[PDB]
Amino acid sequence: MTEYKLVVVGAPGVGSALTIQLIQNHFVEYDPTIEDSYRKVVDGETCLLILDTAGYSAMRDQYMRTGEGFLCVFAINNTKSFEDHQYREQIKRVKDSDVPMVLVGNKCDLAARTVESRQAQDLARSYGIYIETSAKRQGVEDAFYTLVREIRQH
Amino acid sequence: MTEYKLVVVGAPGVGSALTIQLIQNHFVEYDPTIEDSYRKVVDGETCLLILDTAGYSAMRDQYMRTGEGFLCVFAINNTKSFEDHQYREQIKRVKDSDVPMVLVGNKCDLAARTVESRQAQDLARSYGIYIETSAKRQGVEDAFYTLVREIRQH
Ligand SMILES: Nc1nc2c(ncn2[C@@H]2O[C@H](COP(=O)(O)OP(=O)(O)O)[C@@H](O)[C@H]2O)c(=O)[nH]1
Ligand SMILES: Nc1nc2c(ncn2[C@@H]2O[C@H](COP(=O)(O)OP(=O)(O)O)[C@@H](O)[C@H]2O)c(=O)[nH]1
Repeated sequence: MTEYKLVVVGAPGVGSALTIQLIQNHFVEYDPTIEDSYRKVVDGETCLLILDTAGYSAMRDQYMRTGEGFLCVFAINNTKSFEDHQYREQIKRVKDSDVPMVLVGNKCDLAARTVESRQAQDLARSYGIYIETSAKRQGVEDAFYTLVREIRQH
Repeated sequence: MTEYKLVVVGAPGVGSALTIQLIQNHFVEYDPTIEDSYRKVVDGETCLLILDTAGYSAMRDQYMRTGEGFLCVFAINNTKSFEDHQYREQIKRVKDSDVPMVLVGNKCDLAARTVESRQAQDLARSYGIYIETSAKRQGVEDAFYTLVREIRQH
């Protein structure tokens, strides 16, 4: 089985849940984490489709060394969320690789966006590798299937 | 209006129609083309969402010079379809750019695939930029939204 041990680390209070509209495949109360992993589909590829982790003194710098995709997420709206890049360098520090990523911005149903989409998009244009999403279903597969896309290219 | 004058050129008898499950937004008899264009949504971006063209002595090498995305398609199954690369160089010859592309393979509902997905995937791994799809709805937005993705990066 062609598999893919990815992960996402993330900013303080936004969403386990994008993939919750997906492994288990619904929208769920319950705060997450510990490192709640689980394995589980076919663009024609044979994969085992995510290891969730909290919204880290040691431990973050432990369980992360066995990842091939930390395309973090934040709410595309929250004012310490892309701002929390702040989670990019340390993945580039753990697996000393200047790495399998994408800018996912959560939540554009609830109105307020300080983070104008096209604002974190210039952040994408230095990086080269963005997204907007919500479990309560579109676009979430999209992006982690997009994940599936650059790591074959890796 | 941030727009995107893309296009797709293509192999001999496969599908106008991926986007037909989309502009007009359904699955349609009717052979295509002439250069049947039409303009027409929001990952949070403001675009004008495709110029169809036939399944070319001059003319192909005419209307193509005003394109920013020819992520051709073929059926991921048909034995003169990725084989028809054969449509890659001439886009790299028109806009002398060694360019905004992706390997889209159509049709994996009807069984037979000679083109094993993971076969044209090594074709993707030289290229760096694949897909599998069907109008009769999933994945087609996916990929041309994926189109929307690399050309901001361009
Ligand atoms: N409005 C909105 N709520 C969402 C969306 N996706 C998930 N949720 C909510 O996200 C919340 C909190 O985040 P959590 O799951 O604890 O993530 P973490 O702290 O970053 O690990 C829960 O209240 C969910 O009900 C979304 O797209 N939109
Ligand atoms: N089985 C199948 N038929 C499709 C799919 N998408 C489109 N069609 C069919 O594609 C056919 C022929 O292609 P056409 O639209 O003429 O494309 P072009 O010659 O390459 O410009 C029509 O018979 C459609 O009904 C698909 O995903 N699966």
